[PDB]
Amino acid sequence: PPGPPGPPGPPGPSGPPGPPGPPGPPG
Amino acid sequence: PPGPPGPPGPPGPSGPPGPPGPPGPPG
Amino acid sequence: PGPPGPPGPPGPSGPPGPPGPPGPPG
Repeated sequence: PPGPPGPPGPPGPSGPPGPPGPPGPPG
Repeated sequence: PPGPPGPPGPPGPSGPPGPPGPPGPPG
Repeated sequence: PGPPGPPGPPGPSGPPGPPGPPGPPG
C-alpha cells in the first residue's frame, strides 16, 4: 500500500506592506 | 510494506497585510 | 515496496507584512 501523506509545506510568503499612515496635523 | 511517506506539501498562503504606518509630520 | 504517500497539506500562512510608510505631511 501507499505510504502516509507527507508533512505540511513550509509557511507561505510574508504579506504585503501596510498602507501609509494618516496625514500629519496642519500647521 | 507500506510505502514511504509522501513529499512535503506546498507552501502556505501569503500572510496578511502589515499595519499602517505612523502619522506624517506636521504642517 | 509500496508506493509513496501523497504530498502533504499546505503549510501555514506566512507572517504579516511590514508596516506601511509614514503618512503625508500636514
